[PDB]
Amino acid sequence: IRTLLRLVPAEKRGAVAGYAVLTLLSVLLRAVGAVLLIPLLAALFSDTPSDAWLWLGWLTAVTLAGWVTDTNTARLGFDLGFAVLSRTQHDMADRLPNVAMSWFTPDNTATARQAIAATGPELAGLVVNLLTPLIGAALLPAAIGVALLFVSVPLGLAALAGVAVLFGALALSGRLSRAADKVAGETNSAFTERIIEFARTQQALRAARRVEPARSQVGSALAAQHGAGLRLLTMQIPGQVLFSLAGQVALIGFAGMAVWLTVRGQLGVPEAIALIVVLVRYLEPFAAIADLAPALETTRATLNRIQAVLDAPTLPAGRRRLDRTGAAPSIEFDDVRFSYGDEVVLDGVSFTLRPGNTTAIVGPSGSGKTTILSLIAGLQQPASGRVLLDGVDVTTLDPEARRAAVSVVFQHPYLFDGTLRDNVLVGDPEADPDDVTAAMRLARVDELLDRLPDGDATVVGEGGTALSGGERQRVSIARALLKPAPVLLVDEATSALDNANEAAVVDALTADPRPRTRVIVAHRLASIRHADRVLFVEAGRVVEDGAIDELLAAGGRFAQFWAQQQAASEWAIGST
Amino acid sequence: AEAGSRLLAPLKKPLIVSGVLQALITLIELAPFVLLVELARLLLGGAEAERLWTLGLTAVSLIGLGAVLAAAMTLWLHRVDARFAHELRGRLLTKLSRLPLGWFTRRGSASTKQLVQDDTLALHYLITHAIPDAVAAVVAPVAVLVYLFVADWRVALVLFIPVLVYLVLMSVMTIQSGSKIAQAPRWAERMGGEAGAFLEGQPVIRIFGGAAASRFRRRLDDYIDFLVSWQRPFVGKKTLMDLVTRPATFLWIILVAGVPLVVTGRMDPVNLLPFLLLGTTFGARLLGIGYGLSGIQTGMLAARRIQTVLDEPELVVRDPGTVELDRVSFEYRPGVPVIRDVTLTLRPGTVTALVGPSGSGKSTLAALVARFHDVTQGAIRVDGRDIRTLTADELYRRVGFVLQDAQLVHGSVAENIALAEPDAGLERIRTAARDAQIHDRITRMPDGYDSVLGAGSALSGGERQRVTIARAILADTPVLVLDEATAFADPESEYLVQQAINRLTRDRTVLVIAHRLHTITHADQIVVLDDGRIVEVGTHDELLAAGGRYRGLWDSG
Ligand SMILES: [Zn+2]
Repeated sequence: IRTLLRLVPAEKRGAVAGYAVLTLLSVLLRAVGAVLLIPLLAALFSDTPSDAWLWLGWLTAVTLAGWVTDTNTARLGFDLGFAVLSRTQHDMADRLPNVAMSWFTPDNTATARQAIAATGPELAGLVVNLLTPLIGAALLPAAIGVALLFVSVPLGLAALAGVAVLFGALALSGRLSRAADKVAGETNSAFTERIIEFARTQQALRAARRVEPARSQVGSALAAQHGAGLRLLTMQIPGQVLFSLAGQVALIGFAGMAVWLTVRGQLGVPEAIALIVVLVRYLEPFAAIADLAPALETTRATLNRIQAVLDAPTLPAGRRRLDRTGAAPSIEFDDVRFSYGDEVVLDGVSFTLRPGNTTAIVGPSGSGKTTILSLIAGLQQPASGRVLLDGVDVTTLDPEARRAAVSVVFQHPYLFDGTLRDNVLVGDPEADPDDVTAAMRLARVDELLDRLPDGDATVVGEGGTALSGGERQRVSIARALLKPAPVLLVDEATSALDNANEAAVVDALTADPRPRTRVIVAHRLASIRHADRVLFVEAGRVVEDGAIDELLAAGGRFAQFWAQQQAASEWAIGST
Repeated sequence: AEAGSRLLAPLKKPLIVSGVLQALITLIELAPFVLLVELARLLLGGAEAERLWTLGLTAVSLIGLGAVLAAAMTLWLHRVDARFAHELRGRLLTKLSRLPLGWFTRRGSASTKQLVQDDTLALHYLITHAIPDAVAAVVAPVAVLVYLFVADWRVALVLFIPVLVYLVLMSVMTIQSGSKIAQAPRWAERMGGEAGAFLEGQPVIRIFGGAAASRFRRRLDDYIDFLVSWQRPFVGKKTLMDLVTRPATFLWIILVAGVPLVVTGRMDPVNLLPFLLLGTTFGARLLGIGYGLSGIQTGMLAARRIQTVLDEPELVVRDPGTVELDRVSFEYRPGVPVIRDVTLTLRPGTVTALVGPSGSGKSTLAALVARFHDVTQGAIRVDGRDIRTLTADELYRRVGFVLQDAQLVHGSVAENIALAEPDAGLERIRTAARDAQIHDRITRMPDGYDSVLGAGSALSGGERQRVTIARAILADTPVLVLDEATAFADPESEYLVQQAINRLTRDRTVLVIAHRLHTITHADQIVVLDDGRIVEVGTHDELLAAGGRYRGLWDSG
C-alpha cells in the first residue's frame, strides 16, 4: 500500500518533509476552525450576538492561514507529482531491459504495458488529488478530537475515542462493498463462461451440425443457473447504505446526548447548538473518505502494477570477459536442465560444439530447440548445470561481453519504424559502408533493394513499405551477419512460401567469411545439409549426436526424420 | 446513438421507479439535518422535554425508514436486473447461433469476450448502481439548494460566489488549453503503442541493443515533458480553484455573511443553522454530479455495443458435389468490393486450386464457398441449389471445410473426432483417426480416446489440426474447402498433416487455397486471382504455356 515512499527520488525528500509538515499544519488549522464554532455560535445564539465579532475574527485569522498552508501544500503536491512521474517512468524503463525473459508472461507483459502507458497523467496529480484530500479527511476528525480537549477534557476524550468506532464502521462498509462487487463479477463471469465457449468453438459446432443441440444445452444450463441464482436473493443492506445509516445514527445519537445534557442543565442551549454544529463538522470528513473509495482503489491498483514491474527478477552480473581475439568459441553443455513449468523442456542435456563447426538442432520438441539457443544466448539461465564458452560461464559473464558474444536470428524479424538501413545497422552501427554492403549481399538484401523503389533508404516496418515475411527475415539475417559476434544463433520460423530466404540462410551459414561457431535450429533440408554435426533433441534430451552421413548410415531416428522431411518437400495434392 | 437507449427500452418503468425511490431515499437521508434545525428552533423556544423526545422518535423512525427503503430498493432492483440480464444473455446466445461464421473471425476472441462478459457486467452496474447513484447525486444538491433558499436567500446567494469563481476559473483554463486537451488522448495512445513495441522488442534490445531502447526512452521523455508543459502553468489557477470549493472557505463565507445579518437583526439566528449544517459541503456535492453522470455514460457505451451486435445482419434462408460460382461478387463494407464477378465450376472429383499474391482475396472467395459470408451479388450453388436456400444443418453436410485455426470442442477425443456423427462406433472413430495419422499420439495419451480436450491440452497445434482433419474425414462431406496454411502451420509435424490431408482429399471436390505453387502442379484446375477477379484458368502446364501472370508467380516460387 505504502509503496509511494520509495517512488519519490532522493532529491525531493526535503520537499516531502515540508509537504508532510504543512499538511499537518493544514489539518490543525482546519480543526481549530471547526472547534472555533463553539464560542462563536455560543455567543451568536445568546442574548448578545455582538460578542461574536471576536471569535469571527479568530476564525477568519485561522482562515487565510489555511489558504496559505493549503496553497503551499498544493504547490508541493504538483511538484512532487511531476517528480514522481518522471522518476518512476525512468526507473521502470531502466529496470525492464535487465529483467529475465522468463518473467515476460503475457499477463506480466500486459501489466507492464499498462504501467508504462496508463500511469502517465495519474502520477502527475496523484499526490494532489488523492494523498492530500485523503490525509486531510483522515486526520481532521482526530484533530478535532484533540482540539476539543482544550474546550473540555471529557468531551475531547469522547470525541477522540469515537473516531476508532467510525473508522471501523467505514472499514466494514468498504469490506462489504468490495465483497459484493467481487461476488457480482464472479457470478456474471460464471454465467457467461458457457456462452464464451459456445462462441469460441462456433465453427466446429456449426460445421458438425451440432449448433442446435449445443445451443439448447447452453440455454438449459443458463436457465438452471438463473433459477438457482434468483432463488438465493435475500434482504441485505449494501455497504454504502450501511455506512450512511451508521453516520445518521451517530449524528442523531450524539445530538440526543447533547439534548439530554442540556435538559439536565449541564450545557446551555447555545452551547448545545454549537456542539451540534461541531458534531456535523466532525462527521463530515468520513463522508469525504468514503467518497475517495474508487479513486483510492484505482491508485492502489496502479501502484500495485508499478511495484510488480519494479520487483521483477533481475539477472545477475559478473566481472570476467571473453578473449578479445574474437575466434570461434567452443560451446559446452553439462547437466543442463530447464523447464517452463510443470513440463520439463530440458532433462540433463549435455554436449560440446567444436569451435567454428556448424551445429544443427532438430527434433519434434519445438520448445527445446529454441530453449537451447536461448540458453546459449544468455536470455534464460538454466535451472541446473552450466553453459560454457571457452571455459567462461555465461552466468558469470560480463553483460557487455555477453551482448558482444552472441548474434541471433530470431523467429520473428523484430523490426521497427525506420529505414531499412537503420534496421540493418542496429546490429553494428559502427560498421563501415563496405561491411554493411557485404552483409546485405550475404543476406540477399540487394535483390530486395532492387525490388524496392528507394533502395536501402526506404522506410520499412510500421510505415512506408510493408515488407513481407520473406523480406523481413532477410533483413534480420542481415542484422545478424553485420554484427561481428564470435557466435551466431539461427532460429528458422520462416513462412514456407519464400524462395530466396533459404538461399540467404545457406549463404549466411556457409559463405560467411567470419570464423564463428554457428548453432542453427532448422526444419528445412537445405539449411541442415551443410551442417557439420547434428543434435537430435527429443523429449527434452539428446537422442542422437553425430555427422550427417554417420547418422544416415546408422539408420536411427535422424534417418527417419530425413526421409519424412524429404517426402514433405515434394508434397503435391492429389498425387502419391 | 439510439441503440443504447433502445436496448434499455423494456426497463423504462423499473428504472423510473428506481429513480423515484432513490430521490425519496436521498431526501430522507437529508431529513435529520432539517430535524436538527427544528430541534434548535424548539430548544431556543424552551419546549418541554416531551416534544424533544417526540422529535427524536421521528428522527429515528426516518432513519429506519430510509434504511429499509434503501435495502428494499436494492433487492428489487437487483432482482429486476437479474431477470433482464438473463433475458439479454438468452438473446445473445440465440444471436451468436445465427450470425455468419465470418463475423467471429474478424472480431476475434478478445472482442467476443468483451461483448459477452465485460459489457454485460457494465450493464449490470448501469442498471443497479450507476442510475441510482446518479439520481442521488442530482437530487441531493438540488434539494439542498431549495432548502437553503427557503431558509434564507441572502445567505444562499453568497454560496454561489465560490461556485461562480470555480466555473470562471475552469472556463479560463479550458479555453487556454484547447488543442492540448484534444492532443492528450492521441499522445496517450501513441505512448501505449510505443510501450507495446518496446516490450515486444526485448530480445533485440538484449542481444543487439542500440537505438531500440533510445527510441522508447526519447518518446517517453517527450510525453512526460509534454504533460509537464501542459499542466505546470495551471498550478496557479488550479490551486485557487481547489481552495475556492474547500469546505473551510464555504464555512467562512457563510459565517461572514450571516454574523453581520444576525448582529444587525436582519435574520433570525436559527435561519443560519441550515447553512452551517448543509451549506458547508455544498460545493463538494456540486462537484460530485460529474462522477455521478460518468457512470451512466460508461454503462451506455456497453449497452450501445451489445445492441450494435444484436442488430448485426444474420444469415438469410430464402426460398455429387458440383459447385457453380455464378457471377459472384462480395464487399466487406458497402462500396469496397473484394471479389468482382468471378465465375467457376468446381466439377466432381476435381481438386480445384486457388492461387494468387498476398491480399488477392483468394481466402475470401474460399470462405464464401463455405458461406462464411453471404455473397452480395450473384449466387453460389452446390448441386444446383443456392447456398442461401440451404439451412446450416443441410449445408454443412454438403460443404465441409478445414481452414486455419482449427477449434476443438471441450470433451473426450472420441467426441471431438465423432462430433459430426456421435453415434459412430469406436472402431469407426479409430479408423478415422488412423486415416488422419493421429492414432499413434492418441494411443500415447494416458486415457487414450477418453482424454479430455478443450482450450488447453497437451496436444500441439499440428496434432489438434490432425484431430480436426480426423473429424472432417469422419464427417465425409462431398465438397471440401481446404486451406493449405494448415499444412505448414506446424513445421515440426508437416509430413503427418500432409498425409492426413492427402487421405482426406480422396474423391471430393476440393478447393485448395494455394500458398505454395509446387504443391498445386498436379491440381485439376488452377485459378489465378490477381486483384479480386479471375485472370487465368487452366491446368498447370496450360498456364505455363500461356506465359502470362502465372509465369511470374511460378518463377518466384
Ligand atoms: Zn449489483
